Amino acid sequence: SIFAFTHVLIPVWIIHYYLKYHVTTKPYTIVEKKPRIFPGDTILETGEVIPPMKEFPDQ
Amino acid sequence: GAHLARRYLGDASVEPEPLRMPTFPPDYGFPERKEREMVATQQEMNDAQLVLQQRDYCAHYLIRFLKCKRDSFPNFLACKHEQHDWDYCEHLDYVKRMKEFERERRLLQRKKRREQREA
Amino acid sequence: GKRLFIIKPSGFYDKRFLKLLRFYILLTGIPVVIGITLINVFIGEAELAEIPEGYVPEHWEYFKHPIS
Amino acid sequence: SFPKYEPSRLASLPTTLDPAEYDISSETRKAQAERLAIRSRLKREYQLQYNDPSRRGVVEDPALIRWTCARSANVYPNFRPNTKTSLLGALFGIGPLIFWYYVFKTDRDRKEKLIQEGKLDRTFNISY
Amino acid sequence: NINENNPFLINSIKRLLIGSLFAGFIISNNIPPMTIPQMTMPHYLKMTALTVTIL
Amino acid sequence: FLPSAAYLTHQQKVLQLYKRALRHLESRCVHRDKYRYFACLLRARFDEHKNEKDMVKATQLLREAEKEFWHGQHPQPYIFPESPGGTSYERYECYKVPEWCLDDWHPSEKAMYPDYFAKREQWKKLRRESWEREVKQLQEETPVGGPRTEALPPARKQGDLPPLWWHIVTRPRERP
Amino acid sequence: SWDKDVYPEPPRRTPAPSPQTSLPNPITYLTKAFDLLVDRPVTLVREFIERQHAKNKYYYYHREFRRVPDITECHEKDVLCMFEAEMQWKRDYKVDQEIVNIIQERLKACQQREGESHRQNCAKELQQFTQVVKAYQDRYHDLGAHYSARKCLAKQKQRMLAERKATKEAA
Amino acid sequence: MNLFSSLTLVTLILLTMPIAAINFNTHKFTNYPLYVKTTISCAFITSMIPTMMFIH
Amino acid sequence: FGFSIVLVLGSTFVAYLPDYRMQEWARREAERLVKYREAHGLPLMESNCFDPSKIQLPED
Amino acid sequence: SHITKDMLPGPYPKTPEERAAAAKKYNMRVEDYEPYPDDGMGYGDYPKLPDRSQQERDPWYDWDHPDLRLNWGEPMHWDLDMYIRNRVDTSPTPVNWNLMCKHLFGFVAFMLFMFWVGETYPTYQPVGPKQYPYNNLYLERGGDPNKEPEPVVHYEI
Amino acid sequence: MLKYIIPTMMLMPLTWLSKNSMIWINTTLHSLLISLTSLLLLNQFGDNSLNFSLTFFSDSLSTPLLILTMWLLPLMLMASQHHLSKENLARKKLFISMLILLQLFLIMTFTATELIFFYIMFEATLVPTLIIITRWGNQTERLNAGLYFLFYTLAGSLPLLVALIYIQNTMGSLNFLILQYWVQPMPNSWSNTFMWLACMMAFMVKMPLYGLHLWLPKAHVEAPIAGSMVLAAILLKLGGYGMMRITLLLNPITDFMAYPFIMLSLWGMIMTSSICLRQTDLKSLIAYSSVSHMALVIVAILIQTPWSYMGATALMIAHGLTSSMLFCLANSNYERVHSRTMILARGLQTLLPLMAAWWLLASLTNLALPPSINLIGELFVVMSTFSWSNITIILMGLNMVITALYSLYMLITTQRGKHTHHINNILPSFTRENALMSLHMLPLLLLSLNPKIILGPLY
Amino acid sequence: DAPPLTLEGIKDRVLYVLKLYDKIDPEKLSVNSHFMKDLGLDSLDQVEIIMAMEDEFGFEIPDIDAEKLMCPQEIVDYIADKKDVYE
Repeated sequence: SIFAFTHVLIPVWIIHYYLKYHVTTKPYTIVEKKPRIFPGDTILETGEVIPPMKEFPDQ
Repeated sequence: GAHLARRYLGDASVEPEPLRMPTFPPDYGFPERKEREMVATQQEMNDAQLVLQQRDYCAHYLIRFLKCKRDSFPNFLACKHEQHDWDYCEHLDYVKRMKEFERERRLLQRKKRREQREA
Repeated sequence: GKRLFIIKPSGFYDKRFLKLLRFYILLTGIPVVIGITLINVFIGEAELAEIPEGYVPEHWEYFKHPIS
Repeated sequence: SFPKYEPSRLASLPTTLDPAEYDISSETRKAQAERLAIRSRLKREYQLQYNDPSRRGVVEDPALIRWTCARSANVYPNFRPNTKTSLLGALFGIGPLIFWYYVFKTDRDRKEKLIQEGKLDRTFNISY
Repeated sequence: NINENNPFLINSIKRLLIGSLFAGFIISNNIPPMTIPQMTMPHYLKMTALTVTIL
Repeated sequence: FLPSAAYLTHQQKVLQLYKRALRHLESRCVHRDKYRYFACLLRARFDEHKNEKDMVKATQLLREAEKEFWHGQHPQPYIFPESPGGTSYERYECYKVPEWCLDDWHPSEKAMYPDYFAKREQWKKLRRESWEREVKQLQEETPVGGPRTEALPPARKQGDLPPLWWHIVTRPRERP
Repeated sequence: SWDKDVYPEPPRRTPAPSPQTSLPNPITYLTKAFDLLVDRPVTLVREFIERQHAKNKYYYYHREFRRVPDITECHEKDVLCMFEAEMQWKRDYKVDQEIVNIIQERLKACQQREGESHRQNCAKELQQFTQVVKAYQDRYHDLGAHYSARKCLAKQKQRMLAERKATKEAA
Repeated sequence: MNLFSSLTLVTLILLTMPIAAINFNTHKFTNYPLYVKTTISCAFITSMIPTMMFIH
Repeated sequence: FGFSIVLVLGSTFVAYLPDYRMQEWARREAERLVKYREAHGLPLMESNCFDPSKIQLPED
Repeated sequence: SHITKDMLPGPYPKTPEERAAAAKKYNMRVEDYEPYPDDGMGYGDYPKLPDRSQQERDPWYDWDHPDLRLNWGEPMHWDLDMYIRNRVDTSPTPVNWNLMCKHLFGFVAFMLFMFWVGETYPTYQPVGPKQYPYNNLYLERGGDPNKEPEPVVHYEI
Repeated sequence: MLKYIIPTMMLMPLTWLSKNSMIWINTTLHSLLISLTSLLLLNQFGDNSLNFSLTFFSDSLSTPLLILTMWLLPLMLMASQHHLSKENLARKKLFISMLILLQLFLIMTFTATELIFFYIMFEATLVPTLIIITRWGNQTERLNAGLYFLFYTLAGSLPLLVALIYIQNTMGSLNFLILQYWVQPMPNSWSNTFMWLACMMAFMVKMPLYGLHLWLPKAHVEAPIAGSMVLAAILLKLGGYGMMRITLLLNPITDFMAYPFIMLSLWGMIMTSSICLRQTDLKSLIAYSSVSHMALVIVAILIQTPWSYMGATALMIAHGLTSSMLFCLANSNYERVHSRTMILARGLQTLLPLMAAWWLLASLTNLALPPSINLIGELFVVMSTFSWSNITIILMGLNMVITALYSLYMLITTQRGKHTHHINNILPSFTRENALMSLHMLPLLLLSLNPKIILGPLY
Repeated sequence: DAPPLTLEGIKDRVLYVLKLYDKIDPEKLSVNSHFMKDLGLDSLDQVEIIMAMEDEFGFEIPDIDAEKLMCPQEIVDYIADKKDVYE
């Protein structure tokens, strides 16, 4: 178990140790492209409901 | 298609050229035929990151398709009803574009050849 | 019984040079990396104060890393 | 039947349709026999000096040394400046240089006039 | 000396015929839609793929 | 272009034409049974006129056959995958290390492989042991002052090995 | 930390999905597994190291400079004024390059955030980019490589003379 | 989400251990094909996850 | 004395050294200045880097 | 060692003995030695060969240098650097060289000519433009937040 | 800076009063210590250079070349045995002391202050190289090679003294700040044309440009390995360094009169890449490679972009290391077979199997490996010259193709395809040669990791 | 790609495809026969034999060794030389 143990636990530990503190003290760094919000939803973090999509007919 | 053989071999007068289509002015055989509801909620179309040339007609069906695909992701083969419905809507849009083409084609042929073959 | 004898140019000189190279980098490869590890795990890098009221420093005390 | 395979300065001429080999005379037989004699003597001397286990160095081709000292040092003698050599040299030394010289003049004059009017793409052309 | 009873080769060929049978559909179907699926053809314009293969 | 003569000869030249035409007919014809048919038709077509005692008519027809072969050959003939031209062409040259080396080692590895190196030492002792006399005696005696060939006669007279045998016998194995 | 005044971030937007599945949920189990396999022990070792850094603390400052007189206020040649003037100008050139780097980094961050519709709430930063870089293009660009400060002032006089002739033909 | 960046950078860094390991080895590996095959397979199984996260 | 005291010591000496031609200092200087000119109204990087009161021109 | 007589001073005159000496030293026949001639391009009095020489020379002779095509005494034509296999293949062609360049130039000009015919004669499928909704999809084109709204609408057709 | 100068003086009587088999270890060890001592130099910051006295100053154009000098000395010193190690002890002492005097005037030259001092230490760099290449050139035309060397470099670099004296006694002293801070843009009379052509043509002769590039190849094929490495790396990048120092004045008229030198350098780069494709005598290939890269440097100097200057000095350091290494591998091949030719020793992937790796790495770093320093150089030069003119990228790319081709042919001629199986005297690879390869190619890849050192004054 | 080959097996295979060739009598098939001398078949049939060897065994034998085999013993010796038929 020691083989895959070291090969998939040691580099992930060191890279995630590299990807908190150095990666946030370099300020403009890893940036996400925003999750596509859809009108029948609410924001998970702050919390307010997006009014859903409008009139459906002529289908 | 066969229309292309006719457009190249026959008279180039009666043929509307694509991507330089609008020649005859509007409200001609139209009048009072415009509602253009377009209920796609253009600000929500902006907020939800949709592709250019997907900012078009039948947008809200694409909105619902993306909504169900986000809601049931490990359901790999779930959203096919809304898929087919959105396909049907933009097939109807292709029908509309075809009919607009042939309406201007009939207008140009019939009007120009009526005028230049009786006047 | 079954196997022939392969011909080889030489192996001894090449294996000797590679072991000498890795060993004589290893002789101060390990102590240097353990030194830089103990430096940034014991003594600290620095923090980020400002210049106080009329206390002029030396030419040092302007740098993050302590060995710098 | 066949349009006779005209050769070229790239296309080799294979041994079949020479047609000079099928014009056999005593000249060709005698010359090929003496050519075998020359290759025989050369490979004989080579195989003589080739097999000594007492030897350590290389077999030292004089033809390799000869070709190198021809192509390196003995190019300059002999020489006479001939109209063939001088005209070919003045074409291969001055011609392309004066040509791309003129095109750098033309392109720079166009660019200098275009920026003298100031209608260039230096809206943001910072990394000059 | 034709031998193919090799575990590595049968494993690798097996796995790539699985990749040539299912994985095209799997990779293709759950793509995020970024382009316009055309799908609106006449007769003898969509049929021409199978027509070319059979001819 | 050979050790044993200067020109080849007429008969072997016609024979080379036969072998190349047979090879190109292999290349032209798949399925092998109609190939056997065409090969026998070729065998009869060359056995039309064997009995022509005229020489100049024979070489005229030979040059006509060369024209017909050259217009009718194949562009990519089936060459063998060990010949030059083919696929192999010293394919396994990666381990064709020449045998004058393998002695410039450290004697640790010679202590590892003792008996092969003892037998190689007695090979070299045979080489120097039977080096000078019979070899260079037959080289400066049995040819003429112009030797005028490439092959050598064997040392058949009394004793040791036929001369100049080291780089001919002791060569690599072509498939290590 | 880093100053978020000079490094602006737009406020967060995060939707709330809720399946409507019965596979269910491989990645939820997998993100909890990643959290409990990496996020705890690395943070425990980091807490050990943060206590070790909290043993004793250095400090470094930001380097501060004064203001020189001018290059426009020195004498004819008199090097021991112009040396100071031109070194102050060279430091202005360095900090100006870093300003342009900052604006360009902001623009790339806007591009990666705002998705495929580029032209919504990035056009303002594009406009301030074209502002500052048209300024820098007309200010420091065409001077070659053997500058000290004198070629920059020659460019400055030449450009404002061009504006003077421009308003001369205008009015 | 630092999970995504961590998994992608370890799919990078798994293809640095074999070459650096046998540069640092100076020994004969007899299961070195096995070792290259298993590090590529583990790289596949670490790169299979974040794509699923991506379309998810 | 050619690798083990040369190569790794040079690796330490050029792996970190001070702000060679003022890197980190220039970063923090530009950050302070953009903070100033965004919290003080006027636009960042005014063109015409010399004060036009402090200039004279040869007249027409 | 080496004597200056083993280099190549001057050309072919005088006509019996210098040809004789070149054939003695270069290991060749008297009449087979054929210089360039003395053209003024330097060149010494080095020999001349039939120039192709490297996809010639059937390797079943088994001479010494198996890929350099030496024989330790052949005069080695002046352009031997260009000749070796992996540099230039001077094989005898299957058809010609003029016929090949005729058909290749004609085929390439033929394909580009049909391309130009295509460039002036397009195909398409007979349908008007994609009717973009809001002022040809305004605010998501080049800019204009309030500068120039350029009005256009669509009609239900 | 005298802390660098005076130990190199005191390193000379070491070799005098050190005995047999004891000069060697002392010279090598102590020159490596001095290499540490100048690795300590790198202090350069902010506003200007470092003034190491009224007498010396160190730019960032000067620091990497000085580090290159004091690092290339001991590599050269271990490189230069086995061709005189069997010879006499007094001649050996004379050789090593000559190289130390050579290094001393090189440091004098690179850290010069007044351009008169720069010129005196320029030809002080010249004079030991002559005696070295003529006394151990080891071929029959080392005579003619050294004679062309001295006459070209003096006769080209003669009126540069007159122009420096003129600029001295018409516009004051010659320190780089007062050479700077005061120099007016000089107008276009024909006198200014001659003064510009005097300075620039002297350094054209030095680099070489293509018009006098036959200076080089005799003096590289007919020089020993120490003189070869010295000549190529330190002398040619010293010429480029001197050009970068002097070109601050006479900048307005150089747009008028610089047009033929750009053309001669570009078409000469093309023709030189063509001529180093077909030659025998492997040693000469590196020489014409050097002529090609220095033509690229000359284009880079006579265009005046900060991009061009950074790329110019990066190309300087990169080709200095690459050509010096590849000369050392050519010396390895010539110690293997006493040939100097090219087509003779083929094979050699089997025999010396790790020699393959160093030839491959040398041809990669000549090949412009994409994080190497050589591609940094050629890339910024091509960027700046496409900013100069939009059509000059074609000759640069044809140069790139032919550069890759001759580097690959140089690789696979000697060390690929079939051993000639009649050599039977090559030995397995010494520890010395692989040590020298490792001393070349580790700092190059380290500077490829973090190149914020080696870019120019306009970093 | 490694069949263990030997002198006896390839000797029997050469003799086998010589015997399979029909118009020579298998009663008078000695290893020390000659393809022109004692069996009287022509040289053209000997080249047919040559192509039979090269199609069974898959390697060229050249024109310089087309004249001068003429007997199965030297064919077996030449193939044992060319393939180096030993353990």
